[PDB]
Amino acid sequence: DIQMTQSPSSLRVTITCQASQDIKKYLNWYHQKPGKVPELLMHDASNLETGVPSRFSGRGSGTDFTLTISSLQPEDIGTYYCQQYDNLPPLTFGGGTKV
Amino acid sequence: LGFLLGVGSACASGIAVSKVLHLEGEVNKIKSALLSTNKAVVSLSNGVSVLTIKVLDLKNYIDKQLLPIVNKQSCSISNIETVIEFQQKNNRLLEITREFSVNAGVTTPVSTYMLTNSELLSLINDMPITNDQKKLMSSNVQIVRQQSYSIMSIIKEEVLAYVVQLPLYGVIDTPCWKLHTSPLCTTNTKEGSNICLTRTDRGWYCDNAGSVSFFPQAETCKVQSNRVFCDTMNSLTLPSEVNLCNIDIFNPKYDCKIMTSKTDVSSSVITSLGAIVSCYGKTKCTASNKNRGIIKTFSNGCDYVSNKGVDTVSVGNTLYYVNKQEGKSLYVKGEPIINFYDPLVFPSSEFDASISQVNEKINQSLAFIRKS
Amino acid sequence: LGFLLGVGSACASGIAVSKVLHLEGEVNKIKSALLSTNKAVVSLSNGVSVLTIKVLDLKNYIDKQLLPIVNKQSCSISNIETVIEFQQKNNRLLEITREFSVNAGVTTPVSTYMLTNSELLSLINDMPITNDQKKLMSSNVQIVRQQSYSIMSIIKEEVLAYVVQLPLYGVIDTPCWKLHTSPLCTTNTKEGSNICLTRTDRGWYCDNAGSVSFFPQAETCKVQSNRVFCDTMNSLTLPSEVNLCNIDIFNPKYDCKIMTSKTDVSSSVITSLGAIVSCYGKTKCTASNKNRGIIKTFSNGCDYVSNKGVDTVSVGNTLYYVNKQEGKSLYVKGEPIINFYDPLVFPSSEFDASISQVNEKINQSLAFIRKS
Amino acid sequence: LGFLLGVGSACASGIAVSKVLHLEGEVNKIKSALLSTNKAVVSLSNGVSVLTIKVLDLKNYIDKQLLPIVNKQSCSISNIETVIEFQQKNNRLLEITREFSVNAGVTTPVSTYMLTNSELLSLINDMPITNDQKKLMSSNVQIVRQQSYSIMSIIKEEVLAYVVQLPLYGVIDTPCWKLHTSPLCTTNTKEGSNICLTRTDRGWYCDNAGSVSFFPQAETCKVQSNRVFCDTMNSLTLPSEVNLCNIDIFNPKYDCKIMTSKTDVSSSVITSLGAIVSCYGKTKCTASNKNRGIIKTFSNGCDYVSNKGVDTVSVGNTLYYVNKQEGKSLYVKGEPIINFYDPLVFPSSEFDASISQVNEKINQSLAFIRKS
Amino acid sequence: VQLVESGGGVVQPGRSLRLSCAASGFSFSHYAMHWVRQAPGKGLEWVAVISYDGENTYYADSVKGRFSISRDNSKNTVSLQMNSLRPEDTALYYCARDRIVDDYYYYGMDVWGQGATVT
Amino acid sequence: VQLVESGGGVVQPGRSLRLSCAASGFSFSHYAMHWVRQAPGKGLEWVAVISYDGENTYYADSVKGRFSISRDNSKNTVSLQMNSLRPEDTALYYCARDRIVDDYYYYGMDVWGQGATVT
Amino acid sequence: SQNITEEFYQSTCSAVSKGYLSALRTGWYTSVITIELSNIKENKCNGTDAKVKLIKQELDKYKNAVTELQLLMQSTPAC
Amino acid sequence: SQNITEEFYQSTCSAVSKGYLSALRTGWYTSVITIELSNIKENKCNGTDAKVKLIKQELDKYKNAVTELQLLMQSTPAC
Amino acid sequence: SQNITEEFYQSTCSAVSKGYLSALRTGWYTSVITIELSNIKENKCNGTDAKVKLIKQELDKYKNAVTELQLLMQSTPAC
Ligand SMILES: *[C@@H]1O[C@H](CO)[C@@H](O)[C@H](O)[C@H]1NC(C)=O
Ligand SMILES: *[C@@H]1O[C@H](CO)[C@@H](O)[C@H](O)[C@H]1NC(C)=O
Ligand SMILES: *[C@@H]1O[C@H](CO)[C@@H](O)[C@H](O)[C@H]1NC(C)=O
Repeated sequence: DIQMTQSPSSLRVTITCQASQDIKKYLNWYHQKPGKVPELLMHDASNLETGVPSRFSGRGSGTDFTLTISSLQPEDIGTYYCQQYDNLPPLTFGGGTKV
Repeated sequence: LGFLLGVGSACASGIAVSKVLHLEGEVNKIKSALLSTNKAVVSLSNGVSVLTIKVLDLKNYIDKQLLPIVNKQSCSISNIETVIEFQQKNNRLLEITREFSVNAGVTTPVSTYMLTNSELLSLINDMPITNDQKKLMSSNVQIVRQQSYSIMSIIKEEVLAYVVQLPLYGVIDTPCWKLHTSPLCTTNTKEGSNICLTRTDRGWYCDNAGSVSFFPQAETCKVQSNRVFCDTMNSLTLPSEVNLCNIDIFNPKYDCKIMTSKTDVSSSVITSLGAIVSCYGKTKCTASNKNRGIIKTFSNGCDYVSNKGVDTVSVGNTLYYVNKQEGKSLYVKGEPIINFYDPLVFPSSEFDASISQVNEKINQSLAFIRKS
Repeated sequence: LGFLLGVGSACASGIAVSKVLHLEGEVNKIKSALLSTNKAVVSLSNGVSVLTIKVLDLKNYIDKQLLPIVNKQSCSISNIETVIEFQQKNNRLLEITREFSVNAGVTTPVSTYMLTNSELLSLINDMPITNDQKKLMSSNVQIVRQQSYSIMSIIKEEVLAYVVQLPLYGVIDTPCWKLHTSPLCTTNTKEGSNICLTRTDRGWYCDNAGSVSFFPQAETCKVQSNRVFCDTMNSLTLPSEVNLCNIDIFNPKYDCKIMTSKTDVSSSVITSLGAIVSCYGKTKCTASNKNRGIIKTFSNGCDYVSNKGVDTVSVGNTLYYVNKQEGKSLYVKGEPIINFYDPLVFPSSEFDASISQVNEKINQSLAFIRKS
Repeated sequence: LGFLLGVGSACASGIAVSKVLHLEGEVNKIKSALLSTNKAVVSLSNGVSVLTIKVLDLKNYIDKQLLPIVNKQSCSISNIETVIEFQQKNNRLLEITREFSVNAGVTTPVSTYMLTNSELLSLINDMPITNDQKKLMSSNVQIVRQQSYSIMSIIKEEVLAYVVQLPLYGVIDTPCWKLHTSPLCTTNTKEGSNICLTRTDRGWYCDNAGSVSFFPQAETCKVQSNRVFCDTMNSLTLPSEVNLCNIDIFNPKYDCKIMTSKTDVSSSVITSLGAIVSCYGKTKCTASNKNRGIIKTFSNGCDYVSNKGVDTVSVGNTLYYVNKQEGKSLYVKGEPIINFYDPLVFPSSEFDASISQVNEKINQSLAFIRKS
Repeated sequence: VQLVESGGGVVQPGRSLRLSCAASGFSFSHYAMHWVRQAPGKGLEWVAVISYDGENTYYADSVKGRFSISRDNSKNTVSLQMNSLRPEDTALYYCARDRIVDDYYYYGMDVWGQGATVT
Repeated sequence: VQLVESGGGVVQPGRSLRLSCAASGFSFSHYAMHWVRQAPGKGLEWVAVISYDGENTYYADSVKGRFSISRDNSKNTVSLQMNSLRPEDTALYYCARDRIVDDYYYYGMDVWGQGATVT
Repeated sequence: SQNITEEFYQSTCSAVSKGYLSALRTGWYTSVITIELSNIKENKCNGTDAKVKLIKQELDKYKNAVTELQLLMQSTPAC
Repeated sequence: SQNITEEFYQSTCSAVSKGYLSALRTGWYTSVITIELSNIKENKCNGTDAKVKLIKQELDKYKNAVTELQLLMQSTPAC
Repeated sequence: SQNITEEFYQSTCSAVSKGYLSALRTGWYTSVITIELSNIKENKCNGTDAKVKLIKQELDKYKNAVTELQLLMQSTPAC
C-alpha cells in the first residue's frame, strides 16, 4: 500500500502532494463541489479532460506532483482530491483541501 | 506442408459450359428462352440446367432511337439532355471489355460491373439449394463474390454471353479448430550444443462427413469471427484420430508430424488470443501495454501471454501487435517434450519426419553402437 | 524444384533506357523527331534505335482555345457542350497518374489507358522482326499485353514520356510436352511400414536450339489450346536426354530426380485429359458422371481415368472437376517401380535426390552390414 | 530460409481501433469534435489519441439544395449545369464502395480515392514524430501509400468513418547491405562424381539498435537507389557477428548457413552491379555487349562480370539483362572452398545445415571407419 | 449516461445489506465498476473493484473477507453485498464507472451517480 | 553544345605545356574525351583518350610515357599534360567528344571544337 | 454461451483455438449471364454541330469495344 | 563521395553490395477518416422531363451505395 | 491430324501430354511513348456563372495531376 500526503490541507491556489513510493506519472486530480458528484479534472497529471477550462495545469515528477491554478474563479470552489493508479489494483485517494 | 496437397483445375466447370455454347444452333435457344423475360431456367445441350439473366438491355435505346437518325446524312440531335443520358448507359459495357482485356478471359473476383449486388441476390434466391445455404450466402455477399469466376463464352449471332461461376457451400456448421506451432528448443550457454524440433501440421482442422479435413495453407482461409469460408480444392483429408495428437503426443494410435534442426531463432506467433513468444539465445523478449509500457519480461524457453491487459509483444527489434478478440484462454502446465531425447545422438536434419520415424533413427543408431 | 533456377532482374531493359532520357539535351531530340509526325524511328544517345509515338495530343486544345480565355479576368464560356467535350479529353490523362500513383512507377500488365489496343497493333507492325512473329502477336494481343512493363521516364522540359517495354518472341513452333507426377506408394495394412517416393521434375519441357528447356513453375505458363507463352527468365536448361527418363527410368545415360518420404496421402492430379487418382489408406476414391452418378470405384494404388464419359473425380471429401479437351489418351500397362526396393533399409528422408543417389545410399547401408 | 521467421497479424492495430468505434455513445464524440473544423485531435475511449479529418462534406449540398425540391411531387430542376456538378461530387462516394465490395473490408494499397495525395501530406504534417521522419515520409508518398491499410469501421448514426492505418518509420540512416549467393560446384568430366554446397543466408542485412536484422525474402523490400524501405514484421534478428562470415568463412565465432546437393545447374544471379555467372557441365556461358556482340566467354566454375561495358549475360538459352547503376566494384582473388572436402564421404542431402554441422557429419563418418 | 443506485436505510450492526446500482446509456459490458464511500464531511476511500469480465476482484485491504461484489451483464446491473456491518461504515457510498474500455488494469473513475446511505 | 580549349603559344623543345578544354551544354560526367592533333595541311592522328569515370586511359603507341591526361567532373573540364615536346609536335590539337554514353568501349568522335596550337 | 476459447500446452508449445464454424466450398454452380447489344455498320451522317459530334464519338467508342471483344473470344480461357 | 560499392569473394562465390540506407517500419499509427453523408427516405416527385430524371436516377445510385455499404459493416474485417 | 495426346505410364505413375507448341520470350524491345501536355500558371479569372466554374474546376484537376506526377519522377523505378 502507498500512503499519500497532500499539503496544504484545508487552506492562485497551488497544492502539492507526495507519495511513499515512486509512481511515474499515475496521478489523477478530482474536484468535488459541496454536496455534488466528484467530477474528474485531469488524467495522467498533465492532460486535461473535456469540460474544464485551460486555467488548470499540472506538474509531475517521480516523487511529488503539483497542481496549479492560473486564476481563481467564482465557480471554482470546493474540495480537491488526488488518486494514484500504479501497477497493482490497490487505489489510495488520501486527504483533501477546502478551497 | 504445402506440397502434400493435390493440384486441381481452378475453373473446369466454367470452361466446360462455355465450350457448349460454341456449337451451332445453341445460342438461339438461349435467345428464345429470354423472350420478354429477364430470368428463366434453361437446359443446355450438355444436359445441365443453368440459370440465365438478361442484364443491360441496350437494344431498346440504340436501335429504336439513335439508329434511324445517324443514317440520314443530316442528323440533328435535339438537346444535350439525351447525350448525357446515353453516356451513362454506354458506361457499363465499356468497363466490361476493359476488365476483360487484361485478364485474357477469366476474372476474379467478379467486379460490381459484371454481376452487381442487385442481381447477385436475385441469382442466389433461385438456386436449387436448401433454405440454410441461401441464408448463409445472402448475408455474406462480399465473400461469395471473392470466390467466383467469370469467363468469356460467346459473342456469336449478335449477342454477348459470359458465364458467371458461383461457389456452392455443402458443409455448414461443423466446428473448425486451428493450432499454432512454435519451435520449442533446449537452452545451453554453449552455442551449437542445443538440438530441437517443431511441429509442422499447422493450419485449419474440421470435420467433413465422419472424417477431418486439413488446410495446410494458413492464408487461404477467411474469418467472420465465427466462420472459416475455406475451400476443399487444396485440402488433404486425415483420419479422425488427429485430435488425440494434441493432448497425447506419444500415443501409438496416430503418429504426429515434426521437423528437426540444430538452430534456434527468437520468433513469435500471433494466435487468435495472445502470442506464443519464444525468445532464445541472447535477446530481450517483452510484452508491454499501450498505457504503462513494460509489464512482463520472459525468460528463455516457450511462454504464453494472453491478450487481456497486454497490447504489444516485442521480441528483439520487431514489435508485433496482438489481436483483441474476447475468449477464455487456458494454460495446461506440462513439461517440455524435448528433454527426453539425448543431444549426443540425434537426427538433426529433417524436413518431413514423424515422432515414430525420428524414434526409429535414434533406436537404430543407439543400438548399433551397443554391439561391441 | 523452384529454387534451382537463377534469379534475374524483371525489367532492367526499361530502366536502362529511362536513365538515358535524363541527361541534358536528349529530350529535345525526341521532340524534334515528332514534328508534325506521330510515329517515327529515333536513335537515342545510348546507341539503340527505339520507336516513338505521340499519343494524346492535348496542347492543340488547351493552349489554342481555353488558354486565352481564362487569363482575361472576365472569362465567359459560351455553351455547355464545350465543357463536356473537354472533360472527356482530360479523362485519359487523369487515369494514367491514378494508376501510376500506387505502383510507384512500374506497371504490369499495361492497361488499356496506357497503350490502347488501336495503337498496340500499330506499334507491333513496325517492329524489326520477321513476318511470322508479327502474326503471333497480332492475333494474341491479350497475352502480349500481360507480359509488358511501363515505367516513368521523364516529365522534364514540358513533355511527358514513359517507356513501354514489350516482349519479343524468338523461338516459335517447337513441341512442348508437360508431365504430371503422382506419389505412387506401396499398400500395407499396418501403418508406418510403407515406404514410397515421387518424382519432382514436373513442369513444361520443350526444345531450345538443340537443347531442352524446363520451367519448374507450373503456374507461370499460359495455354491457348496449342501454345504455352512462357518465358526463359525462370527456366533451367537440361541435356536433351531427359526424354529417355520417361520411358526408361533405369537408364544410365541420365538419372532422374526423385524425393522420398514415409507418409502417404490420397491426393489427385488433374491432367489435361483425365485425372491421376491415387487413393491410399482407408478412403473412398470415386469417378462419377453428371447424369448417372457413380460409374467407377478405384482400389488402392495409382490409377488413371480418362475424361471421355467421366465428369467428376472425388477423393475422400474433395470433389475435383476434370478438364474437357479432346485428344487420344493411352495406357501403358507396366508394373510399379517401388516393389524392387526393400522396405527394411531405405533413405526415408530425401528432398532433392536421384535414382543413383538413393541407390548409392541403399548400396552403402546394405553392403556395410555384410562385414560381420 | 523463409520458414524461420515468425508469423504475425498484418493489420491488428486497426481492427482494435475499429472495434472501439462500435460501442454506444462513442461516434457522437467524433461528430462533436469535427464541428466547423476539418482536422482535429480526438481522444478515444481506448486511451489512444487518433487524428481525424472530415473529408468529402456532402450534407451541405443534398440536404440544403436537392432535398426540399424532390419532396414536393412537382419537382423541376432549373438548368443542366446543376446536374453535371452534382454528378462530379457524387462520383467519389461511389468509387469507395466499389473498392470495398470486392476486398471485403480491408484495402491495400490505399487508393487515391480513399486518401488523396493533397490530404496525405496534411495528415503527415501533424503526426507526433520528429522532424526527420516527416521529411522521409513527405518526399516518398508513393511508398508510404503502398504500405498502408484501410478498414471499413462504422456507418452508424448517419456518419461514415473508415480508419486509415499509416506506417511509422523508426530506424533511419543505418547502412544496409545485401549479399547474393551462387552454387559453386567442382568440375569433373564424369557426371555424378561432383558435389557442391551453396549458402542460403541471402537477403538484406543491416543494424537495428546494437544488433543486425535479416530479411530472407528478397522480394518484399523496395529500393530508391539509396533506401530499402523494408519492414521488420517478417525479419529474424541475428547476433552482430554475421559480417565476419563473409570475410572469414571458417571462423569459430559464428557458423554460417549452407545447403548441400549432388546436382549442378548453370544458373546466374543478377546483382546490383553485374552478374554472378556460374556455368557448369556442357553449356555456352557468354557475356555480350549491345553494339559489338560477343566480348567474353567464361570457363567452368564461378565467375564475375561487371556492368561496365557489358550489357547482356547469356547462359545456355536464356538471356539475362544487367542493371546499369554506377559504383566501384571489386574482386577478391581467393580459392574455392569446396576443394577441401573429400568427395568420397560427404553429406549430399542437406536443406538447412551449417559449416559446423556438415563438419561434424564428415568427422563422425570418417572416424567411425578408422576403427578397424 | 447516468447510473443510479438504491439500498438506503438504517440497519443495526449485525444485519447484512445488498445494494444494487443500475446503469443505462453507455455499453455496460465493456467497463469496470468501482465502489467508493465517503463519510459526511470526511474524505473518500475506495472499496472493491469488479472487472468487466467478472473473474477479477480486488477488495480494499482494510475491509476484506466480509465484502462481496457481483456483476451481471444480461440485466446490466452491479450488486455489492455486505455482512457484519460495523459502525464506521455509516457513510455515503458511490457507484462509479472507469474511463478505459476492455482492460484488466484500472485507471481511476470517470462517471459517478447519486449515492446511497447506510445506517 | 560547343566546347572551347586554350593553351596556344610557342615554346622551345624542352618545356612542358598543360592545356585545358572546358565544356558546356551536354552532361560532361557521362561522356569520354578524345585528343587528336593535325599538322597544317597534313592528316589527323590520334592521341590519348580518357574514360568517362577516370580509371582507364589509353595513349597513342607512337607517343607514350611522356603524356598525361586528366579529367575533372566537378568543374567539367579536361586537362592534357605534356613533357619534353619535340619539333614534330607543332600541329593543331583538337579536344573532341564521343557519341556513346556510359560505355567502356570507344566509338569515334561526334562533337569537335576550335583547337589550340603549340610551337 | 462462449464462442472462442484457446488452450496452450506447455509440453509441445503449440496452442489451439476452438469454437469456430465451417463453410466449405464443395462444388460449383454454373450460371449464364446474357447481355444484349445492337450492332451498327457505319455512321454516314456528318455535321459541324456539337451535340451530334458527341453522339458520333460515343457510337464509335461503342463499336471499338465490340470489335476489340470480338477477337478476344477466339482464344480459349486459361483459368 | 561514393554511395554503392560491391565486392566479390572468389572463395565462397558470394558477392555483397554495401552503402545503402535503412527505412524500417517499426510500428503503425491509427488515423480515422470521417466522411459525412446525408440520408434520404424516398423521392415522391415524378416527371416526364429530362433534367429531373437525371437527378432522381443519380440519387437512386447514391442510395444504393449507402444501402450496399450498410450490410458490409456487420462482418468483422479479415486482414 | 491430332493436336493433343496423353501417355500414362503405370511404372512411374506419371502421365505426359504431348503436341503443344512453344512461344518463348527471349528478349525485350524498348518503345518510348510520348504524351504532350501544356502547362498553366494560374487562372486569374473569376465568375459566379456555372459553365465557367466547371472549366476552372477541371483545369485545377488537370494541374494537380501534373503536380503530383512531378515529384514521382525523382525516385527511380523499383521493378
Ligand atoms: C526400440 O523401440 C522399442 C519400442 O519402441 C523398444 O522396445 C526398444 O527397446 C528400442 N530399442 C532399444 C535398443 O532400446
Ligand atoms: C552396388 O551397385 C553396383 C552397380 O549398381 C552393383 O554391381 C553392386 O553389386 C552393388 N553393391 C552390392 C553390395 O550389391
Ligand atoms: C574433428 O574435429 C576436430 C576439430 O574440428 C579435430 O581436431 C579432429 O581431428 C576431428 N576428428 C578427426 C577424426 O580428425
